[PDB]
Amino acid sequence: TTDHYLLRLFAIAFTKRRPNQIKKTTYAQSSQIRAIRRKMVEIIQREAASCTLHQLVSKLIPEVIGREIEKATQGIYPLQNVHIRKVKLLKQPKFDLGALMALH
Amino acid sequence: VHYLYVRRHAPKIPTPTDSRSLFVTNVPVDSTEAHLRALVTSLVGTGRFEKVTFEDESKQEHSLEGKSIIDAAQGSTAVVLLADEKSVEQVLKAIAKVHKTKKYPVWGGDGLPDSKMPPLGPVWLKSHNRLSFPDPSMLQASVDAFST
Amino acid sequence: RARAFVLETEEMLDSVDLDYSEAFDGADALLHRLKGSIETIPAHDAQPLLDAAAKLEKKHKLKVPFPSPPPPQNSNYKVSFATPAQFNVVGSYVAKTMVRTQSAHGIDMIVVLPESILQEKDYLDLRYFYKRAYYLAVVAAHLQKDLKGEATLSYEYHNGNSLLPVLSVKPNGEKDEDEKKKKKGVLDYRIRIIPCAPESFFPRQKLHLGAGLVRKHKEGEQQANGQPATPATPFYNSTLVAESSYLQYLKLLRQTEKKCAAFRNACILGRIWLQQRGFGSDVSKGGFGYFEWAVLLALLLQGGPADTKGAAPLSPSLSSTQLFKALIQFLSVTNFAEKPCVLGQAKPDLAGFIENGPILWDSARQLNIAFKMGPWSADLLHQHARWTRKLLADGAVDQFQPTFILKADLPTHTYDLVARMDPEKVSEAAPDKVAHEARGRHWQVGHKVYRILRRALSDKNMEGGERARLIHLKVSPGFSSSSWSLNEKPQPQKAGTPIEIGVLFDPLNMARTVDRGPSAGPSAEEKETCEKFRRFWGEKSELRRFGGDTIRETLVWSAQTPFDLCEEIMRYILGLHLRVGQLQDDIVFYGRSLPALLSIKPSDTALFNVARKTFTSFERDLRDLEDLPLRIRHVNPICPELRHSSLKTPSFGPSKSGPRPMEVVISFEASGKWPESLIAIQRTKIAFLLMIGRLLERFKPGEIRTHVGLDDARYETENLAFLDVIYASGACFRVRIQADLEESLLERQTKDKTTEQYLRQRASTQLASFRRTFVHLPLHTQYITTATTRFPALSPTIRLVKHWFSVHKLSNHFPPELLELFVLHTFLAPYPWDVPSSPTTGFLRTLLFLARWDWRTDPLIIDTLDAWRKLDPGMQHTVLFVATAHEQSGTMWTSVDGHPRPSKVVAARMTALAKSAARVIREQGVDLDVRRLFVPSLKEYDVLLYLNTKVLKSALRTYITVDPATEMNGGKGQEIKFKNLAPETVEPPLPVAQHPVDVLLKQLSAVYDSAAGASGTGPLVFFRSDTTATEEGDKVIGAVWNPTLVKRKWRVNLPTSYKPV
Repeated sequence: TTDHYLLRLFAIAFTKRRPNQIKKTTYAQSSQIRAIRRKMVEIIQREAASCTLHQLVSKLIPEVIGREIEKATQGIYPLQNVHIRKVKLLKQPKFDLGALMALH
Repeated sequence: VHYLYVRRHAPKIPTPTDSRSLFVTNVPVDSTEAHLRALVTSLVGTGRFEKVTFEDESKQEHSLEGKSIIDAAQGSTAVVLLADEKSVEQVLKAIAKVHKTKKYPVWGGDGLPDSKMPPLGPVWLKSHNRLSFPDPSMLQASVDAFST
Repeated sequence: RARAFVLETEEMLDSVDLDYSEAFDGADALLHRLKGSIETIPAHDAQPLLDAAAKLEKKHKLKVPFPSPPPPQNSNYKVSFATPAQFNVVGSYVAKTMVRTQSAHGIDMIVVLPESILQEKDYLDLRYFYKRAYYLAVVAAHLQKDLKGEATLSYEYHNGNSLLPVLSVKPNGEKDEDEKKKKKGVLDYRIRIIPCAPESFFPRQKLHLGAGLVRKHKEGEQQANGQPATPATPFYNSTLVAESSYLQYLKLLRQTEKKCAAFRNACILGRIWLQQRGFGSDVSKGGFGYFEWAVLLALLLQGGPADTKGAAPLSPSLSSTQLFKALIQFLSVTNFAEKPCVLGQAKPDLAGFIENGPILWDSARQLNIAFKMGPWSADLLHQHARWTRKLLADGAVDQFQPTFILKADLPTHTYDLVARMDPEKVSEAAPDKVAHEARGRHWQVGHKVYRILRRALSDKNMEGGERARLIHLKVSPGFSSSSWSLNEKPQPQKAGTPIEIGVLFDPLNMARTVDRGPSAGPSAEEKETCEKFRRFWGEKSELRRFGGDTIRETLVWSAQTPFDLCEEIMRYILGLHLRVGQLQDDIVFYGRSLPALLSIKPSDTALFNVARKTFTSFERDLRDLEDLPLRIRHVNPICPELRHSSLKTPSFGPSKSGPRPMEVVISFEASGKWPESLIAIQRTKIAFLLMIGRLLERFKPGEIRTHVGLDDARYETENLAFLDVIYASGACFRVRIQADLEESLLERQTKDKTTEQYLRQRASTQLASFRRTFVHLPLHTQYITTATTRFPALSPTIRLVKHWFSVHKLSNHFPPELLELFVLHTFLAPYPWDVPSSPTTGFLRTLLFLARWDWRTDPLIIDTLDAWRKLDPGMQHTVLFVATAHEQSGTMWTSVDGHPRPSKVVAARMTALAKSAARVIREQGVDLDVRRLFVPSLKEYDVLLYLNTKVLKSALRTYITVDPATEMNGGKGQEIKFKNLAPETVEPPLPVAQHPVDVLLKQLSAVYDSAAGASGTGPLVFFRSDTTATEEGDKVIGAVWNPTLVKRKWRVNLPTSYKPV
């Protein structure tokens, strides 16, 4: 992010079962799966490298990112639900008490 | 003494909305339609006056350029629009008479004294109320009519 | 960097080189003749003090007894004058590392005395030194006797050392080849005759630092397990041993200059360094001079690392840049500037690094080079060497013209101390006794006051963190003369000793209200009862518990506007422990526009609580949580009330103020329903803003008032309408909406209408105006807040320079981003000065850099071109070219505002007033006459209109929340309040409150300029004319006609008020 915070986002997405279907298995081909993961990496990076950590968590609370992932990936394959299951801040390089009390 | 440069716009009218017109450079300060109708009324033997077009004023005090010189959506010179060919020819004769009165045999003091509208505190701060709080009634009506 | 440094050092030595004709034959011919003269000087017999007096009372020549003079009840020896044993040269002449100095330089002549004259006890009790005084008396007496009275001679000290009296010859005239040599001013301006001791006469083990070599007291001086009872005298021991080992050090320097090729130019660069630092070999400036630099070069060539390794970037075959930069690095970190005071020591060949004891040592001669090296100048050298190592380690910008200037010892808080030390038993709180008289060489009171300012300005946290309210200290004995005439024995003075206190401050510790102590236990500790605390402080020490759950015997200071807690501690500690001796520094710069709050003036609280905290609660969270057709994405206040750069810090209420309408840009999410025309775009923006205002005016936060209003600063677009909102704390904000298609819509507008051919520059102008006011000010306020946290004086410095531009009527034509980028240059690229911890220091550095900033060839690129310069060689369009990694073209803040810039406009007035303020702060000094620097001259204006407006008394100041004009009673207190200023009508009388000069001048300045252009007080950015409606100003419209109007032919694209001829 903008504040030099390196972080890892692990997102998980389950395939949609389409209404009015009879086939029990909703499998996607491996090309579709790799394309969907590519779109997922693109969407997460594009909506996590533009903002700050406070804006990132203000995005994480109402789950906008999974919504935008579903909205942009339903054209290649519909997804039942997209969650961000892990967010790990790896390195914090600064101690800005100004920004800290600005949050608080 | 403020001097007006008045020419005819007749050699350059292709458009219908700008016929019977005077092209006037170096217009006085705060020059509005009331002062221009007072001008043509102070002129002897002159008819009636309609409207000042192209009044996006560019003199009285400093600037880069005017206000609406460009049409962003898609030379301070006045364009005086008369009523009829009789009115425009009589205001031409009268302003030629006023031009010749600099050497008038009584004296050169018979010209009209240009009375300006002094920009008051209240109208200055009315422009401030235009900057800050215009009328929300007209704002809502205009935005709904342009949004529909 | 390497080849650039090599070529520019070559050009520097080509500039500062010397002439061989000036050397031979001026210096060598008169050296040969003065050698023949000192050879024909004849000897004189063994005389006591009484015979010496009977010899020199009848002569115009007299001796020189240093304090103290020997009495006949103590002087048991007898003094004589033999033939001079050895005549030699010391300095830089025989090394030929001299360069072209304009001021002065003196080649040291050394008259090494014979050996049979002195006795093996003469090193004790000042005996050899008085013998040296009588020797120089006879030498210079017969010198004038043989010179018959043709040349100028005077007495001096060698490097201000009080215990080494010398003679100084200066030529009176000049000829071609005769014995008059005035016209050569470096090696021939002065010649320094110095008596010196032979090699290894007195015991060098006795000449160690650890022994005291004058014996004053004898009872109680023993049975103390060795010799700690005798007070060791490092200065006097080092004087004896340096006089005795001047010649061997000439041999050492000679062999190192032979071994290293670039040694000469290394000392050249170092002498340029010390002369620009102000440092030298004098005892009043730390003693780090040319010989100390050369001997550091020598020891660092012959070692210096811990394992006696020959140091890596100092092989004797290397170049001058490598040697100089390596001495810079080793003086910067290892054991050579402040570590030889606190932590480390040096040793000679084979040189190594040893981490105990403060000495700069030579064991072959038993000598400390650092005997003039006090801790203050030592740490001064440490910061200079570390900062210059950072510079000479940087690899981007050329850095030869930055050579340091001594702000750390001459800042704006240079305290004049007028104190009189007579009589010493009453006129000083510390007794000057025989022990201190032996120990210190007449810098005793200077050393005592050095230590008392350190222990008054030192802080100590509970967690072991040692910080102080100072970083560097300097005590200067002003008007100190190093020369006295032949006829007087000491240097006579009757005007006293003025002390100049110069401090470089810690900025985060300059305004901490607590003066911390030690933790107080059940019994008082040695530090609790020592000379740092309760006994040194007196009544001011008090027990205070902190939130860190630990009691401490602290002291508390009170926050005041026009001065500092440093001023309070300095006046109290000097009036207490030195004497009543008066302290003055009355430089009035904290007296700017003072806000209206509780406990005036506030710290960084009216910038957080008033705008930032009020915009967090309630504005940000409400507009984040509120529900819309299109959800919110981004809210960025762009304001100086965020980035700490408003001229007046915001208080509660003032709708009358300039910077109070607080610009906030807001971005939505991505959508396409926005249309493709500017009018439909911006009216749908107003529709979204309208439903925002509807929810805010319906909700329980309905006490917050809201309204929509147009904009005019962005030209030719009649549909910019922002939400001006007033919080119940009187907190006023401008809310605008920014989408992604507006930059491309103005790209379209710049692209079309190519056929007319004359609209492209104004289309680029409006494009980059949008660019400045919708994304670049957001990024600007982000970066400048993150830098203003780490730079504390940047906020009062931008306040100061904005107030100067406001009283000189310039900040309407100049936008504030340029002002903050200029102070951001002078704080973040502060070379070759320090980062200003003082606001007046930052302001004087701004004024000096603008007085010297030749805007033709040098642009300002800061760390937070060759096409624009070839397109404008005359610079009719841009005067200042300021770039950053933020904005690279240098055009977002000058060309787009579009300032008229011939030689007779506001910008030329800016640089000319900068040169004028610099010149008057040069020839008048720092006093109460800075009202010159803050009153405009109003000269070179064609038509000047004096405007005063329709206001009552105390207006507008009490409603801009500033308090000059004492007709408003109680400005020191909270007599003024603004919850009655929150109006009942947003219609008049709320816009009644504004002042005519601002928007009169604005609409003025939006109709003509093709005829003339004026400066005034109105549209000065983030500024109302309140403080300039006082004795500090007026309202003026000063207009100058453009140089394109003298006469012209009639044409319709004329516009100007013109009359026919």
